[PDB]
Amino acid sequence: LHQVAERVEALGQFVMKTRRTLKGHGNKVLCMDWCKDKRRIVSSSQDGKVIVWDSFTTNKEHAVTMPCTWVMACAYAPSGCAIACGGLDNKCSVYPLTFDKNENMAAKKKSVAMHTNYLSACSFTNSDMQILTASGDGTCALWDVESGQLLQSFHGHGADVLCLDLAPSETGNTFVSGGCDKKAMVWDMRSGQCVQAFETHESDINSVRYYPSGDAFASGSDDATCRLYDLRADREVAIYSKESIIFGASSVDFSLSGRLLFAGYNDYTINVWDVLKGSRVSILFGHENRVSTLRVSPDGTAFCSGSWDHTLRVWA
Amino acid sequence: RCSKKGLGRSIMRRITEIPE
Amino acid sequence: SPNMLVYRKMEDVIARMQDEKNGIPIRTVKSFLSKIPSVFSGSDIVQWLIKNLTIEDPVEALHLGTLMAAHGYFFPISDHVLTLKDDGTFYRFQTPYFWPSNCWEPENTDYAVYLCKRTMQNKARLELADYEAESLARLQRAFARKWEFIFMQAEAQAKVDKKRDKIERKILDSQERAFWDVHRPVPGCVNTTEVDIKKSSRHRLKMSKVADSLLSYTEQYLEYDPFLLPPDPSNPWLSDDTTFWELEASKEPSQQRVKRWGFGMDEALKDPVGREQFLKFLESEFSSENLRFWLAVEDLKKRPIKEVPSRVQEIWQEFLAPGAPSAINLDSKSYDKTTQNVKEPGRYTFEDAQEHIYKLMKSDSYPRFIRSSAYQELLQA
Repeated sequence: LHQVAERVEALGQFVMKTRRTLKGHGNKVLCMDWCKDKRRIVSSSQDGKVIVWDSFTTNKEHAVTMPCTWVMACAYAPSGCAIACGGLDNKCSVYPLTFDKNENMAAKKKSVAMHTNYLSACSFTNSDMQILTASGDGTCALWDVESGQLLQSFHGHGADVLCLDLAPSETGNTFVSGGCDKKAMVWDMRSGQCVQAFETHESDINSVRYYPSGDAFASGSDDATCRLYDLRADREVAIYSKESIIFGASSVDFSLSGRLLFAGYNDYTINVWDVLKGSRVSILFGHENRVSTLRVSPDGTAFCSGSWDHTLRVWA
Repeated sequence: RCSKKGLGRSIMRRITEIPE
Repeated sequence: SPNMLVYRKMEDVIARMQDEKNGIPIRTVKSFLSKIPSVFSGSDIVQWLIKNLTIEDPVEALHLGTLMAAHGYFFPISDHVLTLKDDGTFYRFQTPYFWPSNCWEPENTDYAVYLCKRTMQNKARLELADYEAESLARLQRAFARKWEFIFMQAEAQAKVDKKRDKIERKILDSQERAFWDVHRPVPGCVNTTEVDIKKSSRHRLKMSKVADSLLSYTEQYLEYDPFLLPPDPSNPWLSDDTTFWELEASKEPSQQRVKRWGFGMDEALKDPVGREQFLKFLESEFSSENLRFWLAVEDLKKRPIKEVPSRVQEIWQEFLAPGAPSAINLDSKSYDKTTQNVKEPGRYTFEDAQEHIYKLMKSDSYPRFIRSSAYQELLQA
């Protein structure tokens, strides 16, 4: 890959630094997601308080309290109708996002999914009606919105799965899995059959994302050794590591070009890497504590961080 | 008291020696 | 266990750090006030990092050093709060019995023991800071029964260590001071102990082919990347504008938009604008059905299980029932699959038929559309 990649002209200087700050939480922050409106903010905490900001404005337009602790995964509706927050209470509630009832954002709690263990993440599939979820069960499924009516199951695993992301393509609504077993496996939701798996890492794996052309996906874990994997060749493509960084790798997400690579780490920095030439390009020291999880806005204009410093920033 | 004290002393001594 | 490997790597680090032939030399300073041995200055460790690790940014190497020193692998001799500061201050490594890798866990009675011992070694001053005096006050108020043998073993230890030579008492008390800094730190700096509850337990093609595909998929939007090289310099984040997204709102596309449509009809259908203009051409060409079907399939794949049957039979009777106006066109196995599944509304009901019509449209419609006069006239301006 890079033996041919050296041909493409290398890339120049970056000057990205802060452009906002959020000061509302009262604990660590441990999940965040963009809307499709390309400007709002969703992020849940570990102390029972979910937030909905406007980083463009820093002005709260919602608020909500979850009954439990360690709210470890949130998600935003495509249109902006509902958000799914849950984990460690085994049940993933969903609230109607809109300005519908000025009484509460939690009062319309309607149980939709519920496993028997802590719940890792969730992502909407395509339509405001069907959400994924993952727990320590080692088994995921699709759960309808109003019903709680399970729709299919995947039991190919034996550990705690932690990863889940849609495909970009609207061709075959598939999705991806890799967990404590040191492996990654991808479900085909049309059946529920584990058609393809992957394993090279050295420990548990803490998130993954698709190459945004719908053709591959890389990742990083607490090995600190990020890797990128193809679907068509079925092979590792290039190692992503550096002896300097040693700590754990706690998120990844691509840039709309599909050029860069992002990853929040455990040594408190962030680390943008070239996807082809394999060099680092910056380390943008902002967070007094560890990086929780990280995302790119879908428009393609910036990215935020999840971190252990009790606040968020909007890194441009 | 004396027995407990002597035991504690010799034990802390043996511990600090095992640590050395 | 995950973090174990992390501590192992940093153990590799410090092991290379106090190397026999290379390494930092642990010096003995001489002062007008005293003669202190077995220390060194933070500039030394900074230099050592930069040499043997090739950490280009002084700041980056300093941050690595910062968190290492906040995991108890070296400390500043005169401070509670672990922070490596590049200057002339005196440091020290830690003892293999007091790393943090050894699963250690102090508890409240033992904090009381260390409090009584420190407060009773010297009796010249309250040799302590206000937070630790505060902690001892609480320990007093809550440990009403159990104090005595605490005091006992404390002064016992004091004798057992002072009996050894004067520099020995100093270095041992320094080490077994700092190792309780790290495991019960000052109010401000973050603890470096905790962990998250989660860890609280076949056709293939050549890589060169994938290389071309990946490079090309980069290039075709490479000039669209709003991080690397954006032609629209309007950045609502950076340059306090709103116009970029607002133009993104309007149905009139950008010439960027129209050039971007020309790559693949899939991206077109992703675009609502593209859907509208493609549908307009299909209508004016009297060819607005297959797109109508495929949109029908997709809009069906969105509703819950309450309407799946209500639509599947209806959509059959409208398109896939022979004798209806909208005449979707199937082959043998396609119409066989359709007839068998149509009894049972399914989340993947019309897969093969959708594949058939979809390859049809992708093979025929999109080409002539991009070749079409409307496309050219709209892309010109």
